[PDB]
Amino acid sequence: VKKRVSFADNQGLALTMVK
Amino acid sequence: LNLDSIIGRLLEVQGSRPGKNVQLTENEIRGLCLKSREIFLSQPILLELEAPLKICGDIHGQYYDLLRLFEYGGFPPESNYLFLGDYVDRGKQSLETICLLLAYKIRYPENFFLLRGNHECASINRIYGFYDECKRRYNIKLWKTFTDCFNCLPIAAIVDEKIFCCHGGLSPDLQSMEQIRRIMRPTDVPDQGLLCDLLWSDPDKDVQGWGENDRGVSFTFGAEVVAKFLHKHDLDLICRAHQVVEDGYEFFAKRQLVTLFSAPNYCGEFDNAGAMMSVDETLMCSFQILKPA
Ligand SMILES: [Mn+2]
Ligand SMILES: [Mn+2]
Repeated sequence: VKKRVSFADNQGLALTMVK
Repeated sequence: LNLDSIIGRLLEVQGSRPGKNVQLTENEIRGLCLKSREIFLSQPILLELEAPLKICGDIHGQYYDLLRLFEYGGFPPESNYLFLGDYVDRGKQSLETICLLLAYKIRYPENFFLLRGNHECASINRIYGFYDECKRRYNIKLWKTFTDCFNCLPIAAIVDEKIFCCHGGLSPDLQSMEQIRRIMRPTDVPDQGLLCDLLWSDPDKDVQGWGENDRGVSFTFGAEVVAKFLHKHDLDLICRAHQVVEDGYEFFAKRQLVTLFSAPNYCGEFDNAGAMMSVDETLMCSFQILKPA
């Protein structure tokens, strides 16, 4: 019912999109 | 309100050489300041929001960097957006910035939300350049209308009962969320108290409890303050802006808090980058960073 805040860097995916 | 025409003329300078302005009719803008003001007063002062959305920090009149943001993250309503105050001042194009935001707000009032910053206040934007910009390009009374619109801005938001978003940070007077909801609008920013600290306070690596803020206003707070506040209200993250950061994002207290700044080369006196936290529906947060050469 209540979701949790999970970082992409924390969960195995790149954190940053460059442009 | 002839809205789609206004938004169209505001995006007409995309791709042009930066620095070119957009001057709307004095009445058109005053319409934005009324139609948006009504929408603010209807929606809650403490915004209950649902992911997915994108969160952006200080803009500070840097209008062509703001256009680069939307050009990157998608023009609404392709994405949802939450903004953390500091729309005006410092930059040369505050009027182009604030108008395009207020227009989108009216355009998609359920998929576009603007939060108040410490510069969305007469006594502040009188000093730092939004007042001189209104007097020059238009007149004084339009600035007073802007002020009457800023007074009714929402203060904070909560993304799915887990992420807490305000411009500055925490206040020692804030023990329950009802203290926020009970605040009435329109309202000026008092020099002290809860509402002031939400837009002025700063996270401090060096102090643990509370400490004096070098701004001469509000307080600092430490990594201990963030751990107790997230626990008591069953929260995972605090999202804020208000301070420049090198990468555009900067974590604090073991990724418990994040500082966002969406203005690259902040008033031409920094090498900083602009960032933007993309949050999918599952509350998974990855950043998109703007950067010059
Ligand atoms: Mn600020
Ligand atoms: Mn600021």
